[PDB]
This record gives sequence, structure tokens and C-alpha cells, in this order.
Amino acid sequence: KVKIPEELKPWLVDDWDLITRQKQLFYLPAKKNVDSILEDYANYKAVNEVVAGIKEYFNVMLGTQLLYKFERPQYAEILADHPDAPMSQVYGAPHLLRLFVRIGAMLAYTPLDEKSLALLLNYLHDFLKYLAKNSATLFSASDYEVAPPEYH
Amino acid sequence: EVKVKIPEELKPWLVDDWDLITRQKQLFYLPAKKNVDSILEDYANYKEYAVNEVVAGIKEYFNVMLGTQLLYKFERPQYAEILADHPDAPMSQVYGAPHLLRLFVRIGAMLAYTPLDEKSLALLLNYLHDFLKYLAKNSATLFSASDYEVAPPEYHRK
Repeated sequence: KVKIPEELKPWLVDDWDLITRQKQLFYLPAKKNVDSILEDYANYKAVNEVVAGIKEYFNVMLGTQLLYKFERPQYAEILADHPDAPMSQVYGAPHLLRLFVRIGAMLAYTPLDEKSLALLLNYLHDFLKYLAKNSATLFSASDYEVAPPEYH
Repeated sequence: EVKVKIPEELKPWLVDDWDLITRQKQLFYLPAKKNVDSILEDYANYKEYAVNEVVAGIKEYFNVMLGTQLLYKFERPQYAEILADHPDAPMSQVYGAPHLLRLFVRIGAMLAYTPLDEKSLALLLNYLHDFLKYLAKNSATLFSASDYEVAPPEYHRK
């Protein structure tokens, strides 16, 4: 399985709290989108294959599996404008994190080639360890804003 | 994109499905009498470790791809409504065969990104084609225009 770093669990709750309880939304478009984040993990240092896979799944799974019910309308709006715009360019770090908790199953045929699964698993965990190390800069309530009384 | 060959038998239905929706403006009756979960189970009962991995995988991709990849524009409001009503139900529990089939014309792009080596990839594709053979074999039952109805007056204006 994909173990989430302990250091990142509290953020997972704060993320859920900001959206779900405080009725706030992550600032869209993102100032530090998924693309940017993946590009930095890459340069830091195949990785290319890893970064592409993460992006593709994110682009498919956001909108379908990574949004809380309170964020749907906000999502409908970004699409309302550009229905073909990439999601990995609009959203940021918190949503990228959500992917890893909703990917443990979305990594589906891999269990077949146990040797590859291990490898891939190794890279996902390392990337996760990367996010964990940089939590300070990546996950912050500063990137969230209260939703307009209209949004409701 | 990884090449997933669609059984010739099923190609005409693919056009009919597209027509029913985008031309005739009909909708697949949604609480599906025979859902993706049901179908996947029938296949499994029909036929292993690989079989169980393939079925579970198909379901995961369906639930992850429906909504953003498998719907024609005219079906989006129906989907949004389904989502508002049942936020806890996986799409494989709501949708049926026609949509399950659409998954196979789009799944190849996703496979393009996978750590499965050559042999393992080959094995996956052989099983995906085996599943398709199963749908084709049961086409008269699984794919029917009779499961579609003209969308209500209220629907078009959405």
C-alpha cells in the first residue's frame, strides 16, 4: 500500500477542515500548481515516467475523485470557462496530496508484476517523503480563502 | 496510447450509443437495472489471481474515468444530478454496460502510463480483450437502445 507520512496526516485533517467545516476554497488558479511541484521534484532528482504518471492520473481523477462536495461548484466554474484546460495546471499541493490517499487502489494492474509494484511504490513513497519534507512551503491555510456568500 | 482492440461486433453499437445520446437526445435510464458491478461479477463467475486483479482494476478505472472521460456533453447534467443525490455511491454502482464499454476505447491512454513490464502488459491486454470478448458474447443482453429514453423537456435547458 501507499503509506502516508505521519507528518502529513494533520494537514490532511486541516485540508478537510478548511473546505468542509470552514466553507473555504483553495485559491484557484493555483500559485504553485501540480505541474510546478512535479517539475521541482524532477529537477531535484525514470523520474520522467514517474512525474508523467502522477500528472495523468491527477488530471483524470481530479473532478472525479479528489474533490469534496463543497468544491464541486468551484470546479464547475474553472471548467465553465475552459473545459479542456489541464487540472494539473489549475490546482495545487493539497489536491496533489489527496491523490495519494485515493491512489492506493487506482494503481490497479500493477499487483500483477510484483517486481514493478515495488519499484513504483518506492518512487511514490519517496515523492511523498519529498512533500513531507517541504510541508512548510507546500501546505498552508494561506492558500485558502473563505467562500463568497454567493458561492453558497 | 496502448492499443485496446474493440471487437468488430461491438463497433456498430458504439455508433448507436453515440447517436442515441448526441443526436436523438436520449439518456441511458440511470439507476441501471444491470450495473457495472453486476456485470463484472458475472464475468468473474464465468472466468484466478489475474481474473480478480483484472476485474478490480476495471472497476477502479471505471470509477475514476466516468464523469471526466466517458460522458458525452449532453449527459453531463444527468451525471451532476446523480452525483448530488448519491455522493457515496461509486459510479460502477450507478452506470451500466454502454458506459462500461466506452471505458475500453479510452483506457489505453491511461495504460500508456504504467510500470508493468512487457510481459505483464501483454498479460493485462490479453485479459482486457478477454473481458471484451465476454461483452460481445452477451451483446444482445448488455447493449440495447431499449435502455435509453428521450430526456425530459426540463433536461435540454441545462
